[PDB]
Amino acid sequence: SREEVESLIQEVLEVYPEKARKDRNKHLAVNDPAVTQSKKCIISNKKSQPGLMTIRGCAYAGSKGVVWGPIKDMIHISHGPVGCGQYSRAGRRNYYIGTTGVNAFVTMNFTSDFQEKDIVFGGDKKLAKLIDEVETLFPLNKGISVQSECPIGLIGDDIESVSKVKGAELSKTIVPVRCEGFRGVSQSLGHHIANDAVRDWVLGKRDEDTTFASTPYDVAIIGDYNIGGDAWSSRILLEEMGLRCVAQWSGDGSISEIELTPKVKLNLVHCYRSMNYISRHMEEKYGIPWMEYNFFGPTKTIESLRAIAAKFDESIQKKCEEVIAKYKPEWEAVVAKYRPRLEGKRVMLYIGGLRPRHVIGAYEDLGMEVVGTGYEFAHNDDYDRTMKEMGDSTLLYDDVTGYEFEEFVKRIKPDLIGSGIKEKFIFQKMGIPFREMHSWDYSGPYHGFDGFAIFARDMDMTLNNPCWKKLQAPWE
Amino acid sequence: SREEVESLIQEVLEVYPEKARKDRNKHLAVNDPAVTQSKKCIISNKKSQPGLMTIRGCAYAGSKGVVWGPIKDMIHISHGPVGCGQYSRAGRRNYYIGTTGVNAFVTMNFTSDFQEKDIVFGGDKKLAKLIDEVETLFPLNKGISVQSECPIGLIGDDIESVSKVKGAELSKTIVPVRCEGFRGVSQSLGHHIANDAVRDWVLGKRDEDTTFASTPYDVAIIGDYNIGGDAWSSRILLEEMGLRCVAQWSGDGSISEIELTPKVKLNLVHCYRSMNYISRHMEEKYGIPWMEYNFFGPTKTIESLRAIAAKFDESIQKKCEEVIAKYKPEWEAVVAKYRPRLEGKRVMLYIGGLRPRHVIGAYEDLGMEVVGTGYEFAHNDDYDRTMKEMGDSTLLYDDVTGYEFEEFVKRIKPDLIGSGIKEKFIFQKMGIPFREMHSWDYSGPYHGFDGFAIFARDMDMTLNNPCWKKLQAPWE
Amino acid sequence: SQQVDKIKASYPLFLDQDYKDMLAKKRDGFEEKYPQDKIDEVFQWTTTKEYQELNFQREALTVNPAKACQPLGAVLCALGFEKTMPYVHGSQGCVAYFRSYFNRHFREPVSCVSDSMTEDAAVFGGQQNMKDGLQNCKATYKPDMIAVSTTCMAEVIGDDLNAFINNSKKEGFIPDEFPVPFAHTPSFVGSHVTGWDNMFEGIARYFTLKSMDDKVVGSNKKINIVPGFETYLGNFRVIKRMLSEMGVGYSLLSDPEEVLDTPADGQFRMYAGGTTQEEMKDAPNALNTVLLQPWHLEKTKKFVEGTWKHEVPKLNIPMGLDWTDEFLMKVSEISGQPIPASLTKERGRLVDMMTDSHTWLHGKRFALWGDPDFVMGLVKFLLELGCEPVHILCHNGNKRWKKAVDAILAASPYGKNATVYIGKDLWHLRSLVFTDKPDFMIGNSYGKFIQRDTLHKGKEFEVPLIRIGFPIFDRHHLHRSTTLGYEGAMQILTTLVNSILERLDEETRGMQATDYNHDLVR
Amino acid sequence: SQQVDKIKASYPLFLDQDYKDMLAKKRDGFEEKYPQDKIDEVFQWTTTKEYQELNFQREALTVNPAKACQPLGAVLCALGFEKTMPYVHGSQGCVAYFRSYFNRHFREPVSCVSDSMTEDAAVFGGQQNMKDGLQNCKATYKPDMIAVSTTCMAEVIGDDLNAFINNSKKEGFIPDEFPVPFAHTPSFVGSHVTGWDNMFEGIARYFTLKSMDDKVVGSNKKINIVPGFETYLGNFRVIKRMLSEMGVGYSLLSDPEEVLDTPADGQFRMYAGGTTQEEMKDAPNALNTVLLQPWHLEKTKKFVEGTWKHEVPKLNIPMGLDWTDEFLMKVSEISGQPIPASLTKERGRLVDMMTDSHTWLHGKRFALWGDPDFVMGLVKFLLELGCEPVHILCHNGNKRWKKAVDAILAASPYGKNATVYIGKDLWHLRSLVFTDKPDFMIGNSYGKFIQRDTLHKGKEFEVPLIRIGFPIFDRHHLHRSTTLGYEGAMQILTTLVNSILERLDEETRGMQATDYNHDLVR
Ligand SMILES: [Fe+3]
Ligand SMILES: [Fe+3]
Ligand SMILES: [Mo]
Ligand SMILES: [Mo]
Ligand SMILES: [Mo]
Ligand SMILES: [Mo]
Ligand SMILES: [Mo]
Ligand SMILES: [Mo]
Ligand SMILES: [Mo]
Ligand SMILES: [Mo]
Ligand SMILES: [S]
Ligand SMILES: [S]
Ligand SMILES: [S]
Ligand SMILES: [S]
Ligand SMILES: [S]
Ligand SMILES: [S]
Repeated sequence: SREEVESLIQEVLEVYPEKARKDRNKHLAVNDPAVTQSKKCIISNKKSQPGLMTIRGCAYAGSKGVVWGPIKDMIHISHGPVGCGQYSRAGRRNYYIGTTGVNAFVTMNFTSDFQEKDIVFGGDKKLAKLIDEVETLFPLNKGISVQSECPIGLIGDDIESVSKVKGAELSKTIVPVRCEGFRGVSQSLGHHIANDAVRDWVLGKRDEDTTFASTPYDVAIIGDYNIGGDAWSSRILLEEMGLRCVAQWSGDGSISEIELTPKVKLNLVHCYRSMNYISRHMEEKYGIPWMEYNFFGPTKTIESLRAIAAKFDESIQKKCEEVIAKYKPEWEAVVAKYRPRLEGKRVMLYIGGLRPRHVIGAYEDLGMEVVGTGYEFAHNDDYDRTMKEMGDSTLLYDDVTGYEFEEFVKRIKPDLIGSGIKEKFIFQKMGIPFREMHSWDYSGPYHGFDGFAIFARDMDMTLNNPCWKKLQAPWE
Repeated sequence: SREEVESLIQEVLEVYPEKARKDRNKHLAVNDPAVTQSKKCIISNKKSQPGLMTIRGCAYAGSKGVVWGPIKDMIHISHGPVGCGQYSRAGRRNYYIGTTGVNAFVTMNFTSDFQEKDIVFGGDKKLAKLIDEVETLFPLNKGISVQSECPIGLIGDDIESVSKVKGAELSKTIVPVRCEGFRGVSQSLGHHIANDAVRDWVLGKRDEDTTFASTPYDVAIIGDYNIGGDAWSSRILLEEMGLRCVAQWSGDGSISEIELTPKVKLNLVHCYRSMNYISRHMEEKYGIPWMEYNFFGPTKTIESLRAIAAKFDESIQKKCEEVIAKYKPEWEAVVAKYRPRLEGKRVMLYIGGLRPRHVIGAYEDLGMEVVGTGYEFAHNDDYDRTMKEMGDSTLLYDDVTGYEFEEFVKRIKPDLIGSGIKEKFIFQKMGIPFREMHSWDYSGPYHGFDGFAIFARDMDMTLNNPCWKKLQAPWE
Repeated sequence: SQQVDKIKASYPLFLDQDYKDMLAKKRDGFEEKYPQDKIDEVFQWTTTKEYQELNFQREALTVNPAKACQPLGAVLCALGFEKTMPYVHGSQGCVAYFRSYFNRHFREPVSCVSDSMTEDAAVFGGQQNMKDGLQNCKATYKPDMIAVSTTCMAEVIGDDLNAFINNSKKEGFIPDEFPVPFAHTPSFVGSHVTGWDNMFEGIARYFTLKSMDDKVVGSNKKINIVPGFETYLGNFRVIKRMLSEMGVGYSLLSDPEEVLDTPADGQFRMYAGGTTQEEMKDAPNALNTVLLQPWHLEKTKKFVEGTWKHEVPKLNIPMGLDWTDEFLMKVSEISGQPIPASLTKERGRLVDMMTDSHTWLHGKRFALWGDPDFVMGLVKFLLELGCEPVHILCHNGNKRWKKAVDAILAASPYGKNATVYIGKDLWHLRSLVFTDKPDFMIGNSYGKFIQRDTLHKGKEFEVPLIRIGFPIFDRHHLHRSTTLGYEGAMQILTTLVNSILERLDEETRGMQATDYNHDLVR
Repeated sequence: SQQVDKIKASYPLFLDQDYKDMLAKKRDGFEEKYPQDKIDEVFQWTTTKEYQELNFQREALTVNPAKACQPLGAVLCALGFEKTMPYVHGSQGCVAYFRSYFNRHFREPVSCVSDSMTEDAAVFGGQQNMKDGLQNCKATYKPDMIAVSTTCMAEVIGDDLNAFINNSKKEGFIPDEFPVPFAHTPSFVGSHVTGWDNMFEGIARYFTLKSMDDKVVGSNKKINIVPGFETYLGNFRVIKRMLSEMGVGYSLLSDPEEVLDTPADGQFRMYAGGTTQEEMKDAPNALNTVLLQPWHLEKTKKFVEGTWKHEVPKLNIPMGLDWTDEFLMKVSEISGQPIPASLTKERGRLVDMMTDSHTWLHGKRFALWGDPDFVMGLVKFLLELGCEPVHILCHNGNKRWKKAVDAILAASPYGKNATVYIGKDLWHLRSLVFTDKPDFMIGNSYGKFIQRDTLHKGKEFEVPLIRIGFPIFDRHHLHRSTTLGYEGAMQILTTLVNSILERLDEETRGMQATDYNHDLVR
């Protein structure tokens, strides 16, 4: 009821002082899918209002936690005091194959553990010596990045001179990343900062190298961080269709992969938010075209598989249909098992910058409707894409506060909530089934045909779990 | 002092009714090593007084639990109701090498699980069917024994006829054993009944098979049930000395090596109580001499090797001095570490039919003193050997009652008690270190040179454990 | 040899090469052992369904039972009474076994006597043993009460218990006033649970049968609680706590909690706490009687309904969420006490943990065994957790019980793959875990050998044991745990999800092989 | 591919052949990976003593720290006060991490706000953030109090918190009387436990520093208890249980046990329980104040002594038998209450458990890490059990603390092989368990990656982890358990001995190889 949603938004807003009330109305909207530009109904990518318990992270999360950290054969230095690196050690399931501590380092926390002497006197000498110790104790690393924490740029250390000086000295790729948390307003700027850091320090390292054997079917998966194996559940289908995935950015990614990406003929972009910057750059510097796709659920996977096949020739279009034919019984049996258990059930979402629109189709493939969705840090070009994908008169919330989300859920009463760790235990208290839609609740993958079976399994396991019937005592 | 111990006996005896007091006085005594026949000081191997909490078990424990049960490639049926086979399942650590449930069966519980209808009508038919089922589901078993529990001889069953008929119909060794727990007064008659069953149904099978060739150095270890590996750390010394150990009776024991035992040159008897019967029989039937030995501690183990080796030629005696020389620095290193920590401590022992005297030399090798010892079911010839081993004016108790042993301990205040699982938790609560001297408290081996190191480490870790300083709360 | 500063016990001492060499020489020289190819072929055979079919065709052989004999249970029941000595009329080998069996589970002293009936009593009966036995025991161990049960020798030979005890008093072996309740406990009938029921009903009769004339139901405003055969200290303690938390007056009849848990402060206490004699005398005056484990308390039930005129409510064992709820509501119905805020919050905390752990528990398949009330409680709780109770085995179960567990199964979608087996043993269960492999066993220490068997077929076939039940011998102090009520439910839940998570860590510990799923956070 | 009936998550799905082949072609196609032979060679080297010496020569690089940063502690401290909103003046990224860190350990909601200082506040200071944040927070989430901490950005640019808060009251963003205690909590000083101390000292000052005139020591008959940084619910509970059992009047200053364990009953409670402001305002009237964890309550101590003039007892953390003893005796001395028989019995059941289990614990060798008071109490109890704590790591430990633990170790022969490390991290520790292998690790979930590393050298080199400490992320509900008091000692004892026995079973499960020692009874 569009009139009832508008009333819900106004009611919830009455708690705020006038200043926050005015700002937050701009970040809330009843969806209208015919509108051509989302900025006319909801604003995004703004500062969070102080004290309202935003769910957002910082630019260091967006750059170290999200983009740089998954690269497996580099070592990433959380540069600054000991917190950022510890809370973000092995919290994100960006999966990989390697010998951790030996040739891979992803789930390890390397840090400069700033003490007051480093804040008072500068960190650049310490950073210098730290790189020597890294090279001494971890000789198989293939590059070092420097993930700046808040104090770095505040004391004005010079991590570029060190990255230039020590880089020439030891003949290794050493990447200064100015992702200090005070920059920007969310993880989003971290994305952009890290993309530029790749561009400025790594991506052009083979610009004068014609020795790679390029085929007509070379692609790169851009913006899939392989959560629980998501990128592998996608890579198998691309290669079974007859393409060769030279690179994965950045889940299970290797630095050589990144350096070989400018040799690719087509950039397949899953996460538009975090890596559309480098996609546009590669189209500019190297002329590599790029397209967005979606491997959530069979409806979207089939659409993308054929959209991607269309950019190549008939031999790729033919293996494409042989892949869609290969998997049809597999996903049709998942639908048959689990759509009867889920049809008509209502779900509300809140995630970061892609999944709050990209999973809609997978839910519709099981007969559920998303009646509420929202992002921590999306931009207007994300909401452009969202409004088309959500039903009319559904609720959109940008940088939702804890208070609003609890109030929306209380009035809307969804059957399932898909959000993050900081939300999970709140709504279970209320007796609302909850699935983590960042960590997949330690399950997955959810990408592709194999991921859909696991997703359907996971929504049903929790929505229909017997625990949710026993919240009220039989005696009040 | 002597008269001090005599008054302790009489004050303990004051609690009893007349009949019990007059009987228990025959079973208590102050040692006197000069007495030539122990029956003049202490009476033994009589019925237990009712209601006094004897620690003894029964004839089935002596036969199934002790003698037959360890034979690894036979299947032993506990015949009667379900209790006896379940309580004695894997309670005794008679170690063996085998694939359990396939070619070895020691830790399994096979039972005929007598129900009322089997008591009323008899279980011979059930036993014959049970035998067929055994042959079907365990085809690699090399023979079966039938261990009679209390009801079998009371209800008039004829397991002997069943075994002969089934054994001839199946061309199998099936041994009927009348070790019902109402026979005898203790474990001891089960030993005898068990030896007679070996004698009558197994031992003569190869009396005319000349296919095995004996050597002048062939021996059998008689009466070592391989607790914690005891018989293995025994065998190793014998074969280092140049002998060939044809058989182990019955720890890690096969039926073939039992059948091969009439071929040996000398029977070496560790446990005299449980195996002197069959050792005497092989001397009269086969001419095979037998001799007692002791493998607890360096002093006894060295004595034993020398007295054994003197039964063979100069080449075995030479090897014995070589074995003694090899292990001399090892047990000296053990004595050097542990004797200082144990020097002067007083032990009280209460065990079965052998170790109450047999481990005394081991304690004395650590400077320890055995101030009292006793036996559940020993005979006069055991106490004859015990009075020479125990010091003068020490305390001796036969089939001690629960009350007697607690009162003796309260007055003697020993530094350590070595007894059974039913004794352990009483004396720990009194703050007196306790070591199981049946199960070795899940440690061992204790026999031999390698077993001495473990025995010393174990007496130290328990007698000197920090926990014994802690039982008094500091506020009293 | 030994290195004195790093002494080896049997494991790993006997892996040394000289011991290895000696043991191969013993085998080849004298054991006449089957070839290792044959042993392997037969072991494989014992994992097949062809083998399983033969296995379930047994009528006469039992292999690795999951029950013990009646007198074991009567001893445990007897120990729950104040200054009471368990006294088993019959052969003494039984009592050595009962004591050591309980010793090893509780790691406590277990006090019990026999009267040492030998072949002379087989011939002439055991009345002399009873007369002297009663007098010796009373005088030597000063019990206030001697609670007599029987071994199978004394049952087969027909010893008239009641006459022997009467003659003991008439001829002055013990005082006429001295309490000597008795029960026949034939070990060839039922199992250890039956003996507990028989013992308890014998004690209840001794103190209430000939004095019902002055009894008024509800006069003392309490509820009697009979726990049945119970080897978890936390279960005696949770029931008492929850009743005290409600302000409910109660009498716990058979309460060995103190005597199975004495402190080591320097003195051995042969007796401690326990139900008082005056509590049994006054028990008919209670409002009602709650039977915590009714599937082995049927003889006791018939007597309390028949003679005390109590309307024993039909409650299942208070295990898991639904049945703990029903227990407190019936207790509130009987007592009039409301369910206090503390217990409703504890309940919500259990539900909170269920929501927390449901994703790891869902669809996990289990084989389990035990006594009937415990087994059905466990099945009921696994269903509430969304797990699948695939192989449900109760060796000492009966068809009436099986009917009840099957309908519990039929009420939940998580019981579609479940089968109840009664009268089957752990060698039966072994075949089932090979042919229809579950994720885990929940069971007692004898389960360890089934686990060992399944690993031998291969790591991918191994069924890990989760130890809950009786007896537990190979782990320390698990008898202090709780299985009843929300507290027990939370302990069971925690053990189950953490067993699942420990196993997954083990399966994903392999570097560059499986450790991609070796997540820090689960 | 998937089979609908048996869906495989990431493990073991990616072990399918077609995924395995695809991953091989990615490595060889584009990953330019070092040869497996070189990977193995480098791994073996990282396990050597030569690597260890290089590794212990780091002066700049920290790897796998065993500490966190100050405002994590401040947030935990603040959560223990009734209706209190933790509030971290600074950048939002931090609070997201604080909340999720605690979410994964407790499996509970963790409420905490930021005032979201951005580049704009980095240039001109966060004054407007504090004014609008405090007003927004109070209006939206309605706390009775807002406890303020800082992130490293706020410290570096040097916001005056007192001036920002006082101005917020002056210019009307929040009422004058509304309580806004604060503390500076720089992450580059100390660790998370230092933020707890600074936060508690700040809240203590807010309610007492200017009100001391009317207070005198001992007027309320209570004993103040300060728990410090505590992440086991059972530790708040066992302290409150023992004191109530003693009849001691107490006040637990910072008590988050309620808000960290709310029930799942259909209602989300942002706030529950907690120390009240009245309890803090009245705290100086107590007889005295005991600090359960004095090695990270130094600042709190100076203020409680300097201002309340309480003669803070010299007490170690109450872990193990000796230090729970001393805790109870001093509490009894200060309060005049005797230690009741129920606590004396509980102590004796712990010693009984030590006697039952000492032969399996004797001589076992442990590596361990955590916070300084936790670690010192683990060391003491391990020595009381006759265990050898050889590698003792406390990343955030000071030289005075190291010396004191050294003193304890020199007091027992079981400490003869122990060494205390401060400022060392889990990569340091990883080398120690390779070059001087213990039997087990006792530590938080980051130790699972050391176990994974030790196993990669071989099963013979594996060092299993026993999870005690914080955070524990890969098991469920261990945060409900207890480490303090006799109850915490019984739990640590049972876990340690059963870890030894679980591993011994694993080592002896191989049929005909090592299962001669696969005992049923231990
Ligand atoms: Fe104990
Ligand atoms: Fe929870
Ligand atoms: Mo809006
Ligand atoms: Mo649109
Ligand atoms: Mo594009
Ligand atoms: Mo005597
Ligand atoms: Mo003698
Ligand atoms: Mo002899
Ligand atoms: Mo008790
Ligand atoms: Mo609480
Ligand atoms: S790691
Ligand atoms: S650059
Ligand atoms: S077994
Ligand atoms: S025979
Ligand atoms: S009671
Ligand atoms: S309190």
